[PDB]
Amino acid sequence: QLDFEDVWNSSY
Amino acid sequence: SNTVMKNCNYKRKRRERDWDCNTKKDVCIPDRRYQLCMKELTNLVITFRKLYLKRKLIYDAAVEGDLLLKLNNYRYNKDFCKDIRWSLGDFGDIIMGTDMEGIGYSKVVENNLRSIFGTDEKAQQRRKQWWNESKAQIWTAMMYSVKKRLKICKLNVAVNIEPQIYRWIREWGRDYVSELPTEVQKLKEKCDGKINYTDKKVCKVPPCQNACKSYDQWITRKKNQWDVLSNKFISVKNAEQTAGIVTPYDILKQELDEFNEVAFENEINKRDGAYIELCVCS
Repeated sequence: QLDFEDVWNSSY
Repeated sequence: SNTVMKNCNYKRKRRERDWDCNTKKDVCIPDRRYQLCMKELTNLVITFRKLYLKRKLIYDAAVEGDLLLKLNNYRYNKDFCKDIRWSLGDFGDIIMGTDMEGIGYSKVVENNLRSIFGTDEKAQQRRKQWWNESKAQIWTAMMYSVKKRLKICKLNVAVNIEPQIYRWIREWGRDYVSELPTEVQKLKEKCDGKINYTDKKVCKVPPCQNACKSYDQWITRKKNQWDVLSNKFISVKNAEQTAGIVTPYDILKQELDEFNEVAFENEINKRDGAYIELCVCS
């Protein structure tokens, strides 16, 4: 249920 | 791990399943490790292959982090920060190829990683390098839900690299310390005091006898787990330097608040005062 794009951009 | 989807959807409750020392004889595996979310790492078929790996790892890590937060009832506290640390560490060993579980889908992931970084005698160095470059971002990904969804965890401590056996001993110690008072409480409730002017209850009272048997079984598992883990530590240490840590006990002393080596060994060997008082007729 996690949005990959938001996760990717949040991880940096 | 013998499952791939389910463990990326929910986690068994804490200490629902004890450490497993039977699957691989020379190590004990915690249930958290068995359930580590690796769905994306599993189902994936140069500088770009590494990039695709990064995306998959980021996503598995964010899900793992979220599920660990949920396992902790969404409490943002020490238990959560430690779990994040343990799972991050395991991801690291998986990437580096120094993970000790090696069961089921973990073998598929290792094959995938060998397909990526190759298998020559400098591959291991490259994998360690890639991990060191990526680990901070992987930790950050695990904290995604805490940042975005939730309404004190320290990166530096989390990303600092140590052998898996060190970390598992820390996690084991914290489990032990949580379990002991609970198991003792169950004992006292049934076995405290005497059944007559002279005999402890355990001498004649079946509920107390059952309670001592259950405690015996629990403490026997703890002893076995410490035995296996502490010896894995020694064999790993002999085959590999960490300032401040010489013996497996040093890990417990540094991880735990109030550890005492003699008392601990008394406990796991059923010669501590409390156990004798409650469970030894004469």
